[PDB]
Amino acid sequence: SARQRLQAHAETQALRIQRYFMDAYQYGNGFARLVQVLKDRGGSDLRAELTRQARASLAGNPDVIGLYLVFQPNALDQQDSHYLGQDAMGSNESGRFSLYWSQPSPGTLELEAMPETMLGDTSIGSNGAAKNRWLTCPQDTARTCMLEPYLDEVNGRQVLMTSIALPLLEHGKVVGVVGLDIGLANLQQLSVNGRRDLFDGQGQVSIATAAGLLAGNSRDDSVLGKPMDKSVADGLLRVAHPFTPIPDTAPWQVVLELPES
Repeated sequence: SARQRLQAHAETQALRIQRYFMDAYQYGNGFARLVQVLKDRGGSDLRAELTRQARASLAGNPDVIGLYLVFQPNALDQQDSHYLGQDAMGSNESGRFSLYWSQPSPGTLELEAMPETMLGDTSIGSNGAAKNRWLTCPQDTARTCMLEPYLDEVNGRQVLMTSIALPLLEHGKVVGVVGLDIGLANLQQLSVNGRRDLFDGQGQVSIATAAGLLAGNSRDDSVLGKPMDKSVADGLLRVAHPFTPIPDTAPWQVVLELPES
């Protein structure tokens, strides 16, 4: 009937949001391939080159608010002791290559060497997952991870975000992690842009994660990152269509709501 017609629209929006995530995923693998080939060929000045390439990679994608590249201790070049505290080369206090580039707005990139305390913070954050799951998930599973929306701390700023974490593997061994941070403000704009397209804006559009959290909701801004309303008001029919942000992960879904008329 008319519900099959609203479901047909939800499938349209689901493929559009999936294209957004998959393009970021493919873009991250491109940088990961560059990292691996830079590591596999060695040479001098590698850490400074990786830091420069990481910035140019993040600068080349205004849809991404953060890019982290964390290697295991001495996994990058077996010379962590040669780079103690040189944050300008992506190395933290222990010489480990733990680099994070931030892009709070397109074209504004901030450099940061993440300390070992941040890489080991096993305390539980807002979403019920550990604060360092953005790094430990791909390390412990040797596979890519689509992380649930969490509120991160970036230079004194609380940023609500999800992450695409790619593991860098050598013979099945995770030597490092590449990650792309996608702010939920961008996902909120996708739900608002989806609302406008939905029959000229009489309804609402929400993006739900694999755990039921709201990564986007065109109606209220202050509910991002929390469980989606299991119930539903009347006069509007709620349809959903799933989509997969990265290959082989639990699917998210686009939630449409619309008056019957």
